[PDB]
Amino acid sequence: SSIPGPGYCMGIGPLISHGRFLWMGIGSACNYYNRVYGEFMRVWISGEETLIISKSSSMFHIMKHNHYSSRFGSKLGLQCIGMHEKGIIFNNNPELWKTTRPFFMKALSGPGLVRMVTVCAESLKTHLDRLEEVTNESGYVDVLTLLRRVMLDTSNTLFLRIPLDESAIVVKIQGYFDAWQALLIKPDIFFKISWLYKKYEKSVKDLKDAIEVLIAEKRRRISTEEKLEECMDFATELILAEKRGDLTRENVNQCILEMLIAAPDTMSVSLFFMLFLIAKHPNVEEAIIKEIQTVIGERDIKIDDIQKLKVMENFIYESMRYQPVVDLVMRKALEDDVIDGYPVKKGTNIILNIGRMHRLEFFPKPNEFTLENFAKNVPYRYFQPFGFGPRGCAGKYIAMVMMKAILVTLLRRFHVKTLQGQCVESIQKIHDLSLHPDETKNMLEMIFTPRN
Ligand code: HEM
Ligand SMILES: C[C@]12CCC(=O)C=C1CC[C@@H]1[C@@H]2CC[C@]2(C)C(=O)CC[C@@H]12
Repeated sequence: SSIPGPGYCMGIGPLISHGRFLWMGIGSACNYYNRVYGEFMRVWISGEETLIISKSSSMFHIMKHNHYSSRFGSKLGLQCIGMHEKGIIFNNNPELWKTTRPFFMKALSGPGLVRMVTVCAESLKTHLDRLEEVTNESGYVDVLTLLRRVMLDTSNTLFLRIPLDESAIVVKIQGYFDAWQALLIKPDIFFKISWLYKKYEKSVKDLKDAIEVLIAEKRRRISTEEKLEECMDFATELILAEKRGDLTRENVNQCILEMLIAAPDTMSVSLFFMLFLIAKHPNVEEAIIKEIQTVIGERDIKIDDIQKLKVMENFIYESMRYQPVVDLVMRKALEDDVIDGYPVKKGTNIILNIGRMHRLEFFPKPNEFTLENFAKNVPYRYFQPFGFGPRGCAGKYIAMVMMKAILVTLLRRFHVKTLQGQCVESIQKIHDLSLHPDETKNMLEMIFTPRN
């Protein structure tokens, strides 16, 4: 059927689109091009032809099949952040990825998913008893920081459990995410002029070194153990795999790093948007509070509760649909294939614009926030907040458990208020690697007034 998109200008076509991605940010540029040209179109990042697609049918084909189980990005950028053929997130070596993923899949389901519900609640409780760490003179809570701090504490106590400087690591993680987002699609030219990136190089060293201290301690505790099998975790599994010849030390270290940053990166921003939505939708917030009374009372949250929290589940789904954070997914074609009548050569980059997809396709009221969008069972071939298939979000199930547990134990205790007019729509956003608040602006704080 041939491929819609801007003209190749004897080598200038590519330069404009790349430059546009650099100026605009990956997210907004994807939205720009899907709006101007079709919902399935072609662009260039560096040399490579890269398709940006919002069509749900294309989405489904791509995530369903093994020959798309890869992402893309600057080799120089990925090596720089330590994700070139090393973690899982942007590990683009198919075999190395294939054998690393199982470790993440195991730690993020089964017994660990069950522990996580209570670990989360206890972590948030402990931090809500310490609001003095995060509250203003005028009573303003820095929710973003609060959330990141518990999200890290959660991840640590589950996957690594080694005592750490919470506040410091949180800042370093933000530093890391920046470098990652900055360098991911910079052209090779950029990496020549060195005073243009050593800024980021230092953020990566900051976190990596901080995590080595932690892994080093974890190695010692493991080497002298009252028999291991009585307390396995994600970090130990990796280290034992490395003592068999299955894993590389560097690779082990990147995995632990990726496991620690994941929730602080995505969950906190997600829950923040969720909290602002609750503040602005009193009717929805009452439904949730009533559901909590009916299902939980004043008991501690337990695993058997989470299925029963139907209203909240819908809230989480709608929040994510309406105000996403991870609104785009990056892939690469590993074999040739024809998809929706379009020829897709192997080596072709893909960006699935799931945020735009969720506004064009299935839902009754796409462009407004309502639980009405989830009054009837949503097919999942029209709603992919996490992705599905051989490379879908590794933490897709545990994420819903964590989001429920923290939302429950927060709202259970506090009413949340927004400052001035502020709502998710009025928040100034950066739309690049993910969709998140521009933190150089202000009025991002909240007021946590008690209940009863
Ligand atoms: C609301 C929070 C989250 C959202 C919206 C989210 C969404 C996503 C999406 C859309 C992907 C891409 C899937 C694909 O390529 O088809 C992804 C990948 C991934 N996510 Fe999540 N995720 C969340 C939370 C988490 C958590 C809590 C963890 C673990 C602690 C996690 C770990 C990962 C990993 C390791 C990958 C890379 C998978 C791979 O390439 O093999 N995510 N996430
Ligand atoms: C969910 C995620 C991993 C855990 C983490 O630490 C932070 C993020 C945000 C960026 C996500 C990424 C997963 C892969 C994604 C979906 C892409 O293919 C483009 C954007 C990117």
